[PDB]
Amino acid sequence: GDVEKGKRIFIMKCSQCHTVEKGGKHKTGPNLHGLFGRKTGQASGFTYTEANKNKGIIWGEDTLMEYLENPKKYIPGTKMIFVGIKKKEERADLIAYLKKATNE
Ligand code: HEC
Ligand SMILES: [Cl-]
Ligand SMILES: [Cl-]
Repeated sequence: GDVEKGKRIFIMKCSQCHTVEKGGKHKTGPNLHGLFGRKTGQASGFTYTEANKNKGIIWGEDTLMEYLENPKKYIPGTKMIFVGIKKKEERADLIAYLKKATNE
């Protein structure tokens, strides 16, 4: 995906509730640093729903592609009230940005 396009998508659609940098603050949603390769519900210091803790998947490109299309379909009962991104290329670009930004 296109990291530069994905950053803009993140800012427009996600930054209201999320940070990505190491040591970044929790907002309505958790800081996302270290997301890839981690089970759901594991950001340090954030209180998740039981639903997000129970999901028991590992975040990576494929599981994010699915989640971000329709969050409540993937994790029923989640407190992330976000409609989703319908277009696959936009999800891919966002996820490429996340893969970079949450790993530095
Ligand atoms: C507020 C209105 C949000 C917006 C907009 C987005 N997210 Fe979110 N997210 C939010 C909350 C409250 C939570 C916790 C959910 C719970 O049920 O406890 C989350 C969670 C995520 C997760 C899962 C994190 C984990 O399991 O550690 C991810 C991967 C995530 N959010 C990503 C994300 C992205 C990329 C967004 C823009 C497209 C986005 N969220 C919007 C709140 C909100
Ligand atoms: Cl709960
Ligand atoms: Cl991956």
